[PDB]
Amino acid sequence: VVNMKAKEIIEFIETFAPKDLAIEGDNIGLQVGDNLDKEIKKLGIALDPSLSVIKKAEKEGVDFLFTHHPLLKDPIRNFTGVIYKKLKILMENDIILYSAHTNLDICKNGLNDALAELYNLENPKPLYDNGLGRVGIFKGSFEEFLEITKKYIHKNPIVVKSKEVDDNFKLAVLSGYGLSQSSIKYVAEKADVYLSGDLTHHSKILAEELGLVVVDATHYSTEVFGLKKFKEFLSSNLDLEIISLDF
Amino acid sequence: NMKAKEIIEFIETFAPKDLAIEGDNIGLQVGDNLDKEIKKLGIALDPSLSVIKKAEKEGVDFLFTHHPLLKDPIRNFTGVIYKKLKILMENDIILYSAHTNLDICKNGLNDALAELYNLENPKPLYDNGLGRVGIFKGSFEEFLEITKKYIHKNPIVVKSKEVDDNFKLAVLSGYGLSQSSIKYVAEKADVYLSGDLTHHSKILAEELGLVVVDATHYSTEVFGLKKFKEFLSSNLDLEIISLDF
Amino acid sequence: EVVNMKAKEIIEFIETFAPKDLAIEGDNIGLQVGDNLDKEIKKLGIALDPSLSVIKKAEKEGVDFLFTHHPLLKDPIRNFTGVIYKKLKILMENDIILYSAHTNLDICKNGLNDALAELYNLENPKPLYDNGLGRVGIFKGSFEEFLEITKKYIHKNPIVVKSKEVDDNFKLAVLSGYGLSQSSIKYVAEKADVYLSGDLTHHSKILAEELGLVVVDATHYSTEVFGLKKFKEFLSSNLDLEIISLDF
Amino acid sequence: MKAKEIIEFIETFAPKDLAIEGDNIGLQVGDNLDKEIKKLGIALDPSLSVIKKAEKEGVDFLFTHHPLLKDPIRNFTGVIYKKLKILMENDIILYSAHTNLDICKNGLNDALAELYNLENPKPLYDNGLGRVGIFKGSFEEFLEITKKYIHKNPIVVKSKEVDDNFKLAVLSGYGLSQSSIKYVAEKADVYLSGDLTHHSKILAEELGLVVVDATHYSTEVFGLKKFKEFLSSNLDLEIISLDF
Amino acid sequence: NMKAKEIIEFIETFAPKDLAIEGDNIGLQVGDNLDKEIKKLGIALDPSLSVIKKAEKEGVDFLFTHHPLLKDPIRNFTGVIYKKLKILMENDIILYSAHTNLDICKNGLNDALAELYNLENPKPLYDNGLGRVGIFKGSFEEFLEITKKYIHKNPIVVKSKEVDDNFKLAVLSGYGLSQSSIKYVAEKADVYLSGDLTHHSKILAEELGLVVVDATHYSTEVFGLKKFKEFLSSNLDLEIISLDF
Amino acid sequence: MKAKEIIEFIETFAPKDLAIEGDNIGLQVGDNLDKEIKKLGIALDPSLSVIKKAEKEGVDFLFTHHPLLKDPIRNFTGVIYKKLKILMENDIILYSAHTNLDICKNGLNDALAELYNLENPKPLYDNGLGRVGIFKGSFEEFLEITKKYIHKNPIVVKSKEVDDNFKLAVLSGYGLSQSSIKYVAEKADVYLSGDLTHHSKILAEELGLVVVDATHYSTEVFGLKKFKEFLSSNLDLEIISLDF
Ligand SMILES: [Fe+2]
Ligand SMILES: [Fe+2]
Ligand SMILES: [Fe+2]
Ligand SMILES: [Fe+2]
Ligand SMILES: [Fe+2]
Ligand SMILES: [Fe+2]
Ligand SMILES: [Fe+2]
Ligand SMILES: [Fe+2]
Ligand SMILES: [Fe+2]
Ligand SMILES: [Fe+2]
Ligand SMILES: [Fe+2]
Ligand SMILES: [Fe+2]
Repeated sequence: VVNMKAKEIIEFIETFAPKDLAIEGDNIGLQVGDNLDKEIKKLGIALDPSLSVIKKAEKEGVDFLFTHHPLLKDPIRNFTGVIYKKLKILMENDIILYSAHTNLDICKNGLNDALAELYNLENPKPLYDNGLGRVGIFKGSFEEFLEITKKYIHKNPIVVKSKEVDDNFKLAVLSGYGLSQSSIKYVAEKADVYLSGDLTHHSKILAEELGLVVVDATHYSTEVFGLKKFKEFLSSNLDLEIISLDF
Repeated sequence: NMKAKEIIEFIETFAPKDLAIEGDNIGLQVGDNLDKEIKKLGIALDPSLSVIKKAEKEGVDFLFTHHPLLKDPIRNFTGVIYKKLKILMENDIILYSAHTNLDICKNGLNDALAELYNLENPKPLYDNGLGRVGIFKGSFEEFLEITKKYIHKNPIVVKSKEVDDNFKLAVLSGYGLSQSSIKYVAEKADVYLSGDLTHHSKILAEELGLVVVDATHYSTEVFGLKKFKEFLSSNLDLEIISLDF
Repeated sequence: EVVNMKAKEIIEFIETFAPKDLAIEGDNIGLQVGDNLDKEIKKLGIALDPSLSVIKKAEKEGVDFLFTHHPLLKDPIRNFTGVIYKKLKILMENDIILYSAHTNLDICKNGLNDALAELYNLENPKPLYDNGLGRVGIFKGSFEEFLEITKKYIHKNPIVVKSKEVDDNFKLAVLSGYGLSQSSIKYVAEKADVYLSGDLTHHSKILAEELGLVVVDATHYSTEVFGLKKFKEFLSSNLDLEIISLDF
Repeated sequence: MKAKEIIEFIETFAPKDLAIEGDNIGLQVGDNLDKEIKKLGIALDPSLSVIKKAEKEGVDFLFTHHPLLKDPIRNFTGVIYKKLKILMENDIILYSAHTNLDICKNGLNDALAELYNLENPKPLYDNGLGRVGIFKGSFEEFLEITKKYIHKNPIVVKSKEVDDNFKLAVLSGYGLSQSSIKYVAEKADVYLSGDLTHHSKILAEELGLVVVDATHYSTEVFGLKKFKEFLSSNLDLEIISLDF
Repeated sequence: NMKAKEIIEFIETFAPKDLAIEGDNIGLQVGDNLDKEIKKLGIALDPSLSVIKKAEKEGVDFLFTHHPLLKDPIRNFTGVIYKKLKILMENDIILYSAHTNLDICKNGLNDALAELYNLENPKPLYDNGLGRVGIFKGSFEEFLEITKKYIHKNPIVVKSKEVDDNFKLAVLSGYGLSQSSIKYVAEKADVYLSGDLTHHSKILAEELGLVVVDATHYSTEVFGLKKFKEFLSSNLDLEIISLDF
Repeated sequence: MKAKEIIEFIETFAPKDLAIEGDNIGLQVGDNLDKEIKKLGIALDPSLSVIKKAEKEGVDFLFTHHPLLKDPIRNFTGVIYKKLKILMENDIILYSAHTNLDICKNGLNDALAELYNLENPKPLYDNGLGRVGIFKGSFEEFLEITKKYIHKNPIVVKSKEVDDNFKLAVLSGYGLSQSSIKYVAEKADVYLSGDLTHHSKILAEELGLVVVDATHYSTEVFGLKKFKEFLSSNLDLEIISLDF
């Protein structure tokens, strides 16, 4: 166990998930920070750079805060309320905030590959062109798929049973939010079952009409699974204390 | 009997089309002759394929839905939209929608929720006219039981903070739980009741200390829709059924 | 010798002649109205326009596959009333498939523009635009031998904007349908002496006069129907299938 | 009289605020508006031949209905070079009243409305274009008036039979776009305008709207002649027409 | 013994935020609690790094700047903006801005210039209400003498034409010498007083025969800012200093 | 020589494809390019007085660095009227090589780079504007070269102390925008350009970038004079300068 500098953590992460992989206009990289020669005693991993995560980072003496989601998607020019409180804590404690978003989704053994491997997808391919998600054939019954889901991801997934599903069906997976109306239409042409998160009403109705079976294992869980794999990957390779904050 | 235009004038008297949010696809969805004579009106939340199939089966002549058939325009007619239009057209079933104009109007879907909780001194939540906000004269757990009894028995409760009696309560029928809505409503109420909660919105409400209650998109509208159906039945000499509720 | 075909077989044959990739950007080609393409087809109807009367005539003649050059809609819609209601009703209750080959039929080999280029026997023909619309080449003859061919085979009374005297062996551009927009006039003025197309309007006439471009309006309809008949003769020769024309 | 005084007279008759948004009305080409004007020319189009003819007739003030340019430019070659050259070396002022002349009272559309003696006339569009009203007569008395005063051989799209005392809409110039056909079909039995094209013809047939194309040129020149005679009556000034 | 609400309310009384040009980033720039108690107010033209550093050294808790901290929004916090927010946040210094609303308001930055030259019948130069234009009751050389004495000792003068006495003078505090501004003002005045002249604007002014006087962006605003500072000091029981002037 | 031959020579030296964006380069005003040329005039700006001077000196081919118009127009009044009238009545060709003259080799930026003899010079931006390199010397010999050859009273924003053998970036014309300051601050210690404004000054101070404003005019005229000497050396043609 040893102290690392900020650059060295960043180059290691960017080796695993190159910034080249992020879809256009994704706010990846350094979120908050100035000096990358800052010395790091404690790396914190989180899904969200939420207020309570940042408070907890300060309480636990985190020096480098890694989050999957960027601090801001839409840019701002006034600093009040919640964003004031978050930046104040990060700045007063001089805590570095860094994010790997879609580049962590897409890269090999990333969040989507983690799901694809979990379901042991036969000859998996990118679901989208950019290329988010994985699609392939699940060599098993629908109910062995659900049991794997319940065991490793979320024990109470929402199932939109739009049609009967035969063994050896085509399965698409997308970590996080993949259940938009436009996504449903697209995936309906490519798979029998769609595993993702953040189901809403209109998407549910749409999936039923198209006969696409949708499984909502929550936005949180479908990502945290991969994040745990990512956290174990860092711990094995870096001589550095690493904790998780919101999982 | 009664003609289709006569059904439309009644609805548009209650919920004028001008009340609708800009570019909301309200009004006649599918139909040609409005002097068509109507013996059986059907009410639905969604103009879904199964709703439309069920309408044909039940001999519905006028299909009223809260949601429009299409939000985004199209120029090809294949797959699901082909089947839906084929059924409606071959049977000459009129499809008509009152969307946000039904949300906003007096005694509409939001007012229905506002009355249920008996909100003291109610006001529109947004300026365009969506949602209601007011004081709930009671404890948080009397609010929750009313929710469980009349709306949805298993609402997701994001308990961002302790809630004292006589708190500010905002209600929005349908989809009111976007990130933009959370930020806006956090400044106007202590508790926000709506539908279609997603992760980022949940996190955001927690940061802002807004208590959010997701009683589902479906249920928070169907409540008002049932009231609307009873209103139509009281005033129109016409067989009226509900299709997806 | 006369036989029923499935819709997909007809579509694949047409797309062999006029591949869908040949169509210019955002052109609404392909399946307009229909669902099941294993539908069996006894009667193919060809039309220029998917007009209300064309569709009525298709239903009256028991057409099962309706091919039109123009798409049903250029601009998308989200309400279905009036005329579009009547057209979709007829097509759907009768399960008539509506399918379109638009600019891909204009551009392809032996397509609508090639038909014109071939008619006028254009020496060393080239595409008029880069996307692939129109043909331009040398007309090996006088201007009035050009006019007589036009009057005999395309339209008996074409509008001629005589912007200048035209010498023999002139450059002739052809564009089936609507090629007489102001931007088109300016562009073609740099590439040809005479421009044969359809749908002339006032400002375009004035503009052609200023540039000295001779414009011949043989109508939108006729400059396309000529090629469409060739296309219909092509289908009739290759498919054992009853094929009629509806608006020509 | 000076150019500004002529301009002020025209803008009294057709105020510039009446023009639909982004219509390129007003001074097209010119510098000194205190210049004194000895010969005014009226034209439909500021075409090359119109401008050449203006210089030949010694016109110093050229009024056109259509603006010189709709689309702005930043290079000066070819035809636009020649037109600006002729106007500038001879100090000929080019001025346009476009849709404001269409919309204004006794303007181009009103001229048509008065010609057909439309009973209880109203503007066809909300912005101010076109007139619609009832024609107190048969369809063929409408045609006879058209053939006598506007165009001897108008294209008639007879989409349906027309009863006496029908609703007649008029729009001088180009009113036969697809969007216009759809809109006017809800307001009239017969539509008189110009510049018919194929798809618009088909659309009118489907909707049962009877369309009469008396050409873009003729439906405007009629009003322009009225406008020219109006100027001649009020201004002590030599006034000629150039393309009509 | 004054809190932030009261200072902000006072400023917005003088220069209402509604007077600001559309999408002008006025108001609270950096801050959270406005019940914070304020004993030392700092006034600055620019919220620059050195201004903010100087604010910390002088123990300023409320920092007022004419220019907003950011015009273009950002979503990353590194480099210079990191340093600035860090200083403001750990010291809990409130940053608040009155920009174009201070330019336009009565007795604001533009009116300050108009009074200085004693413009007869002054009127707003633009429709949004930036700048003042009126007649200068004097010669051009009395105008320059007032300029050199009170604004800037050596202003750039683009003498595009001779200027007669009792000429029309337009003034705009800050940056008013854009090419479009030159075209517009050329039609309304003989002489244009502003700041931040660039080449193309100089050339354009010469062609149009508009005499332009560049008394710098800095000086034409600081003049009004000094009036504003003295106004605050007269009305507020509070230590008030200037930072970059 | 014919006009096309001159254009062809210039475009050999500064190819039009080198220009950034839809930069309004090339033929500004003119029609016949088989015109034979009696006097070529070179100017920085196609200003009214430059054009007046061109007509006075009997220039028939007017070359300017800046285009006549950046934004397109559809009305021809006031100043643009006066400029076009003079050019058209005298049949004077107006032609511009703008950013293609900035970017090309031995162009305006290379001229500055050579003046300061930048060791190992490179393009400042990716499109190819400006040059950056090492100035083998102290800051005050950089200033002494600036005051003697470019402008006697340059504005110096001394954001920090400058060591010998520092990185110097040059951009002829307007390179002192806020976005440019931010970009260059990461690539150089000293930035030599023109058209400094307040916000850019403040920004340079925060970033520690030393900015030297030797005016928009002078930083380009330096290169333009070299370009004029090049044309004079290669073309048998009377060549004068108009605004420098
Ligand atoms: Fe996510
Ligand atoms: Fe993700
Ligand atoms: Fe809804
Ligand atoms: Fe709703
Ligand atoms: Fe066509
Ligand atoms: Fe075509
Ligand atoms: Fe017209
Ligand atoms: Fe007109
Ligand atoms: Fe300013
Ligand atoms: Fe200002
Ligand atoms: Fe330059
Ligand atoms: Fe320049």
